[PDB]
Amino acid sequence: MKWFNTLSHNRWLEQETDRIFDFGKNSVVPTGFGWLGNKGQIKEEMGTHLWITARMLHVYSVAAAMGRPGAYSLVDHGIKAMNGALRDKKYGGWYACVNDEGVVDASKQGYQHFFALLGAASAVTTGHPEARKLLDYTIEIIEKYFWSEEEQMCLESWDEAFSKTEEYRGGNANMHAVEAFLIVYDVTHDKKWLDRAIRVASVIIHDVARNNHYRVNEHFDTQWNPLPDYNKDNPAHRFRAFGGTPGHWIEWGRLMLHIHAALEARCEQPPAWLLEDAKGLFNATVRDAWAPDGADGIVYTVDWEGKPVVRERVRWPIVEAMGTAYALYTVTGDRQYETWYQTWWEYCIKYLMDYENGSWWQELDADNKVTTGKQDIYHLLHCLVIPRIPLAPGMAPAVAAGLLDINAK
Amino acid sequence: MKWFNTLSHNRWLEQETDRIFDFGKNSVVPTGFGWLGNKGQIKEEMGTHLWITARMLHVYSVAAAMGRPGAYSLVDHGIKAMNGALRDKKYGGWYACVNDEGVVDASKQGYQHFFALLGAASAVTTGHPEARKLLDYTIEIIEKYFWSEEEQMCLESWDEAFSKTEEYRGGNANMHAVEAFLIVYDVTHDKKWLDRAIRVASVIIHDVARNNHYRVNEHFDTQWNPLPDYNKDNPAHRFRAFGGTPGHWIEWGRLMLHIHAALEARCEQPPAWLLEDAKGLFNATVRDAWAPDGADGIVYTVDWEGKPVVRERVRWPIVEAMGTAYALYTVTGDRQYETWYQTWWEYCIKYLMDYENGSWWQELDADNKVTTGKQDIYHLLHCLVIPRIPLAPGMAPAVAAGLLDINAK
Amino acid sequence: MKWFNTLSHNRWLEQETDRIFDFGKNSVVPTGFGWLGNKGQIKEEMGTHLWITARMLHVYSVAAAMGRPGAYSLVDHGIKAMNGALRDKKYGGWYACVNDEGVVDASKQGYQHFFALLGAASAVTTGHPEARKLLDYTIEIIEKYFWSEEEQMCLESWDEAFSKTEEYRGGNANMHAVEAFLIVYDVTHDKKWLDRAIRVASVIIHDVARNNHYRVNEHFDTQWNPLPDYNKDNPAHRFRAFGGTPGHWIEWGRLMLHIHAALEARCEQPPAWLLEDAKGLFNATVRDAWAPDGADGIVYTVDWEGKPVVRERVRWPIVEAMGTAYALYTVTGDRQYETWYQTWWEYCIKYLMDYENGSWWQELDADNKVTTGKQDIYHLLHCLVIPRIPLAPGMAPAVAAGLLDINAK
Amino acid sequence: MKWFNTLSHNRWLEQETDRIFDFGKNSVVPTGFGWLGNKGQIKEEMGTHLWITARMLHVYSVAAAMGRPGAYSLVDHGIKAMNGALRDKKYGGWYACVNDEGVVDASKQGYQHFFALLGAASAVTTGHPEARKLLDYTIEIIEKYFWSEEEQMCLESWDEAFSKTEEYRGGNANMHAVEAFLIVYDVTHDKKWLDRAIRVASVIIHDVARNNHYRVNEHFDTQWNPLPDYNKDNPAHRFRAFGGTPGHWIEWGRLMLHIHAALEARCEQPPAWLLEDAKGLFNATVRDAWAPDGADGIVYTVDWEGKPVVRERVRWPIVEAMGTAYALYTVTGDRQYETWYQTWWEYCIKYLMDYENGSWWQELDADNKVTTGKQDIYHLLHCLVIPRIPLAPGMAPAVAAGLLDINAK
Amino acid sequence: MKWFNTLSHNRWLEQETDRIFDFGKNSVVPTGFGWLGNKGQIKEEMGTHLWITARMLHVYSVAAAMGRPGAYSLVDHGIKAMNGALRDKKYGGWYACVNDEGVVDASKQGYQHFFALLGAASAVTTGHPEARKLLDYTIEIIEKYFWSEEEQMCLESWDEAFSKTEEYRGGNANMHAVEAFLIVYDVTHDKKWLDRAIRVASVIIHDVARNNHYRVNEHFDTQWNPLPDYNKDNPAHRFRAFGGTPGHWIEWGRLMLHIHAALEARCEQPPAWLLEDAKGLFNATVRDAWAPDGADGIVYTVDWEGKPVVRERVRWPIVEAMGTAYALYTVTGDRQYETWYQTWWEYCIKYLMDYENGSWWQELDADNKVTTGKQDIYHLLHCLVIPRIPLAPGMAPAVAAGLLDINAK
Repeated sequence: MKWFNTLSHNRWLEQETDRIFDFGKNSVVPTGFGWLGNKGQIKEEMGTHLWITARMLHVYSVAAAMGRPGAYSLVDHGIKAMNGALRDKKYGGWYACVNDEGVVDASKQGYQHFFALLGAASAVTTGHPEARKLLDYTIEIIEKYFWSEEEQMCLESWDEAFSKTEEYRGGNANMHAVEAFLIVYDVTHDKKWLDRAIRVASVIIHDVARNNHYRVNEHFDTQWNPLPDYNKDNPAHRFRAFGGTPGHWIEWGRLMLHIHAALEARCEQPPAWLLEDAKGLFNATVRDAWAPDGADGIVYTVDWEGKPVVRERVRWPIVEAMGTAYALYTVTGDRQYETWYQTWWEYCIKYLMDYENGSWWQELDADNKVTTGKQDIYHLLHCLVIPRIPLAPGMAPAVAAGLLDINAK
Repeated sequence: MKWFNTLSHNRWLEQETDRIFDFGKNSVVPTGFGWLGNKGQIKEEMGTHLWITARMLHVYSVAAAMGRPGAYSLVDHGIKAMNGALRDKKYGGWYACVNDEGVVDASKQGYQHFFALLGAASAVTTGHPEARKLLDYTIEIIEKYFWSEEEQMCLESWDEAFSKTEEYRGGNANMHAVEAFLIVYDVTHDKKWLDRAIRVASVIIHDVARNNHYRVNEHFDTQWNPLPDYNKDNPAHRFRAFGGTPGHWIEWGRLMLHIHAALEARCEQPPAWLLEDAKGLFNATVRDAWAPDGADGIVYTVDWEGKPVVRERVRWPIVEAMGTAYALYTVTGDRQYETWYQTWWEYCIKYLMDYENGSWWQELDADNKVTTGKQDIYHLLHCLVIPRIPLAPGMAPAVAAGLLDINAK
Repeated sequence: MKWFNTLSHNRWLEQETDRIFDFGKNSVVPTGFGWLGNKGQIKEEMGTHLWITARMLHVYSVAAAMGRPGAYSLVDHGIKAMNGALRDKKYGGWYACVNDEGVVDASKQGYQHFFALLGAASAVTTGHPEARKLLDYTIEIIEKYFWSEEEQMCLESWDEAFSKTEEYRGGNANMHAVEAFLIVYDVTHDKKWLDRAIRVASVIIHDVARNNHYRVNEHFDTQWNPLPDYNKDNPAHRFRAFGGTPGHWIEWGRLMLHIHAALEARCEQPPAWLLEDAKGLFNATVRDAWAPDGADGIVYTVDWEGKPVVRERVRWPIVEAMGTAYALYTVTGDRQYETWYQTWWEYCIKYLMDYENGSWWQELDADNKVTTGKQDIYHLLHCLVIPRIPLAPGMAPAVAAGLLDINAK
Repeated sequence: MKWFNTLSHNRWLEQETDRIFDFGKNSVVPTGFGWLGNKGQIKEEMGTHLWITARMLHVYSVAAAMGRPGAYSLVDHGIKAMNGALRDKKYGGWYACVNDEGVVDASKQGYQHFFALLGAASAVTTGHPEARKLLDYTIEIIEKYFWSEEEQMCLESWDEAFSKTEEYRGGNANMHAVEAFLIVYDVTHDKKWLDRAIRVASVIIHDVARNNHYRVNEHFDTQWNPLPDYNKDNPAHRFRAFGGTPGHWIEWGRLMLHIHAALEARCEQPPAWLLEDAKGLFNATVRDAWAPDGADGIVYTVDWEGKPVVRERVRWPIVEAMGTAYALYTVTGDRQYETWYQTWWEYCIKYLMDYENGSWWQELDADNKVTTGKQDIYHLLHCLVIPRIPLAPGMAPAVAAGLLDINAK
Repeated sequence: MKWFNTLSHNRWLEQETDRIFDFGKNSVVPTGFGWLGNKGQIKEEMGTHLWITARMLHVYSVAAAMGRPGAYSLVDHGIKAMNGALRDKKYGGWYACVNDEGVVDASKQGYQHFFALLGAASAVTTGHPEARKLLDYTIEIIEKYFWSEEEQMCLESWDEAFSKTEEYRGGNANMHAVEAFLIVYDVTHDKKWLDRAIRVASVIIHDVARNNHYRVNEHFDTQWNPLPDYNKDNPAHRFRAFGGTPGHWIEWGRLMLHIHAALEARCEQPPAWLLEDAKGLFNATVRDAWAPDGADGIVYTVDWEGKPVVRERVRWPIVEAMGTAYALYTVTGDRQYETWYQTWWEYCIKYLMDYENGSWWQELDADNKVTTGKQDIYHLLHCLVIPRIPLAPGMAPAVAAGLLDINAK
């Protein structure tokens, strides 16, 4: 079967993309974007998280570019939210969480700020009068507290008043910085942002993952020395879980291809290691996490031997795997990648998609049974929109440039 | 943010267009098309109006051209209805309104007869075997009692037996004559109809509106002298309301652009005043009618000072403003026209579109809150289909010639 | 074997079209366009014919629309000539022939005035600021001296002062009137021009030719009674040759299809006889004129039993046949017409095309051997340009409309 | 640098193709196609060769499908030639060579009969009424004398009377049989022709060449035992030269991909070795024959250690190399193949193309200097037309199915 | 009459482009590219100029991206030249002129070094392995001797040893710097190059020309004080001619739009003055230099009152006018820019194109008659290639990105 670049498949994707945009509409709250439950209803107690608000701003910037009435207004709501109670106008940056009664979590977290940077860069492709203003501010905050000058890497987090940064370095914060850097690069054509992106990846993927059977090490100390046994005493705990999470490996793979595509787009040969490492990460993910325990699906975490630790099938990992499959196919033409893409779509519609209550299920059993909400729709664009556009420039910029389906027939 | 000429946006417009065709299918009644309420149910006390019946015939001629099974049948039903109880087999033309018991209103109104002309001209593009026959007849009636020889303008109304014509001349009847003449021109290529169209436009818009800050004067006496104070002592009355109706100003602009496009299509440099006046009318509309009273939306009427009189936001004015925004953009390429188009679509999906009960709401108060049917869908094609085809030839002809999305990517 | 609607074949045609445009550029003389000899050199002795000048005006309006620089400058030269020496400043119309000295032939030829009409209408598609004026002026004298209001047919010729019209009616003058009318109709949309075309064809073809085995009777008396034995005394004499000339039969066919397309372009069902008779004329042409004397080629004239009279293979007859073959194919879809088109192209490049001295040969003996200049290129566009555009609107209008290769893949 | 699938490069190719089609038009003689010299003149002493006549039949079948007037005529001339003098009315098959005086060479050569098969199969795509007949007749002769049912391979040659077949087997005869089998299969869909191509390829390439460092072994004995030292005492002594000729290795590669594409075209996964070996043959060609003696170019002959024997640069070897580079690129997506294609195109216009005297030079010395006709143009289509069409169906079938430039933008 | 974005017109441009590419192929010499004469022969006495070699390297990078074999070989020759004789191995940079015996002119001219930067940057789009190397090296020399860090403008020239810069500042050097910066920026995305372009243009155009009736002031002293009376004593002297040079005015306009396009390509709204000033420079060009002395054409120099000084008609000024006309049309949509483009194309084919001896004439007298070689083809790509691609990225980059005819139908 041939799906990639076929107008028939892409139309199915767009139709699913609309069902997804619709689901996100209800997250709208005075202070930003709320946390949606299993039936698309707001879960008041969760409040307004910075990362969710940043992601929604990003998601609706893409919907606005696709010509959907109402999306721009959500982009506008997101920009107002990023200029409201979420912003710490005394110390700078944004609180991790707030609600209609005040600040819930005042910490300043890197990954959530890089998501703010992404939302800002994507919002800019809509042409919204305040977008460029939000991005400029975000860049200042990022270059002041999250992009280490001496380390040339991303910091993890700080206390509310930016008095002390956490003595830890993580891969997820750096990966999403890579992600946001790509779009910032697209809306400024200032190579500094792409340089940082490749720098971060060379350190975490090219120097460490590559020497670890492509199993990405997530935890590091202040000197950026790996801490492989981090949380080994409690491997089941999900926060900064022990070992590697295949979901991130495969994400890192697509992002490097985006970097790969950007260099070529400006007639600059990409270092061969971008594609080599993307291939290895995809391979590592399939090797250790795909249907390794007697059932299909991608497990959540694996140890340093490649053996599954957290066997739950969280939604985003397989969603990202499809995005990467598409990315590798686009670069290599190797049809094996499309086979995986399709194999995973089969899985997704059979166990994840929820037409009854809306959107997709968030987490499943090791037997793929729904487990005892659905606060994200951001990852879904990576398997719904990404396979419809080129790897360069980034998604929002690509859809805004009108590159949707340009390679399909 | 680009929407115009993008297949992604146009796919959205078509999906909305189908939801609209669906909504109107219930209007079907023995004698023609009924009056649909807020839930899409027929309000039988309203009976069968000539204007509504004529409009539906027009709408479904476009639906048939778009390849929707069933549309042709409604077209067939319309043609037969225009040949039945609605037609005055004794004096000629059509009764303004009828029902099962008989004639509800026997007056012969110009604007409604011109819609009859539009409906017939649009039916002709479906190829229906009785369409040409219906057009020829409508033309006889029009050239006999509604297009004045000595005036070279259109009459307003006559009593049932055509013994006495009303001693009044209105812009609305003449505006729809222009609208109708354009399509008649497209299906006969007899310049006479385009000559008449530009003629009434030079009189009502180029000569009077143009020197009245582009605020169109609607009421005139038998000598075509404007009656600016018509209904001044009752500014609120809807029928022949005092002052100007921005919704009509904006309509006249698009129609004049259709004329402009018609002249270019046949290698004839269009008189520059067509574009100039279209710009002025559009500008006058945003100037006085858009968000003038502390809230968004296009007010209904304004005085000769540009001050709002009737502040309710009726659905069709902003709908037409969008069609015109498309027309001006298409001719001038000025992106500002697109921004207005988007501003208005954002407003429409937020306060006008009714996904719950169907179609769009009909009227909102000055605060954009619904007030209390939905008897029309004809205006909606001007913001759903028009943005997908060139300005020449007319809508039905263009869709029938297969020009849908001809310029999109 | 497929050629029609194939980009590859069409590219070949365009490339040959350019070779043809080039050749004609050398005919430029102060008073208009000269008579090119067998090597593209001007034959001063021939002077400046009205028909040659008007044809070139038409030819370069097409080249101009094709984006070839210099073409518009020739169009300009043509409009100045039509306003200079060739134009009778005392009686109106144009002298049949002139030169740097004075008027060589002062008679007012009907067919040359219709070529004047065609030339002006084609010039109008270029947008030249003086073309619309020349057309308007040409229409006046045409409706004044060549389009008989009482006959509803075209006259043959007048003396210089327009005091006496010839007591003769010919098919050639009327056919070119139809050719010119189509285009005039395309740039004005005055129904009458098409009605007139329809009327002329219905008399000369549907009434006479049809009842004459589809062999067109060329000569008539003032009351349109056919003179079948006109010049029977000198069958060889070419000026108003005896019998019928297949070349004209096939042209008529294509012109009726252009009328056919015109009618459908405005959503009108064309009377059946147009296609019927087109097919009849094409069948007769191949039946009596193709390879009827031991060698390939289309003979010049035939007697009323279909037997060849003047056997020389002149250039324009087979050129036209190819054009009509395309027209019939476009309407019927019958692949046999394409086989003929291909059969005739092979004959042409083998016997008519002259890459050596330029352009195409003008005439060959019954053995297809060259004999004795090359004063025309107008006909060549009917096998070179026509096959790349739809039948409606006319050639010049259709190319200026951007329809070149619209149906080719 | 991107060339493949770009309309700009393909336009250059077509324009160069036409120059080649033109050069070959002069080879026409009463008995078929003659031998053209360094200036496109016929070298009558060479007579009418079977292989030359068949190739031209094949070539102009492609030109005819490309819409070039005159091509079909040559195709017709070719078919009549295959039914004329060249055909042995007594014993069947075709003489190796004839001229106006009689049979110059009455031997029945295999490779020449396979070119006959090819020429007929390509002719079939033009739809010439006599083409199918010639193909069936050619098939009978092939299955009766050249396709060994017991050997499941192709014979080399027979005496005029088909009494004794040469006790020798060669790679070239079998390669061209594979070439012709591809097209015969495309116009018959008789599975056996493709099964035979695969069979032949699996022996000569997968069984032999593969175990010989991918250097094709050309000479075999009656039982197919390789004769590596065949004519080793007669090195440069042309006609069955000693060692391997890279040009052929590279042709085998392309033909195997054609087989590969054919299998996929009917939803059948092709044997892995087809592609693997094609890559192997390409590698060996560049490894041994490309720029191996101090200058650029592909040497004609090499020994079993990869050392150049005959160092002259013949034209076709590098031309085929370009065709295979494209083939390998279309299948693998590896840009390295396009780079080679480009470096070879650079070599060609610099040393082989002869715009001065026409077409391309035939052979150059080891310093790339012209030596001393131009009897062929058939090979050229492999670097001029092949890069514009997919690998399946074959060339002629593909151009006739209208696939020219289908994958280019 | 429309030509812009029509495949037919663009095919005519490409075909003429090839004629120009061919003419320059003979300028090849050992040390680079030579001076071509009125017959395309090398004027060996002129030697090998840096600017010429730099331009050619740039021109063939474009031809190479267009799929023309041979082009890449010239790009390679160009790069080896920039690394050979022309390069001053002792002091760095490149001599203004050399020949096979040695250095003819050891001076280091600014505008020529900026052409070096251009050629190098365009060379990078081919992917030539040594192109990036050349660009980097060129950037070093530019940032060290020609881009004043202190002035934020470009220097004019230095002595062979880079020990003293000329106490003069000029517009031409800084303009070609802007031209080169656009492309360097396209193949690096180092914001500074576009910022420098903006900077340079804001000084020379927005501050000076804008306040000088949009007449560009060429000459400045060391502190950038305008020297409007420079060479006023000998107005006819060609070197640093007195007054303004319209040709340059119009080039500046186009370059500013390339900047406009770049800014938008990265979702950034460009300063309004870029387009405002482009319109201004274009208007002034037409106002003062087009047909101001009794004959059509663009004069070479004009004084501070707009009166013509040097009336000779040089080739490049009008060539750039056509290029800018296209640019303004692409951004404004104003059809009047297309009329000028067409008006200028008619002039060109009539008086400048030389089909007889090749390429175009270099200069004409005030009556448009040829005077007295043809050492350039670089300017011609601006009226032949530019109108076939968007304004961003630059020409070499855009063609290599495969955007040729992207907007044409």
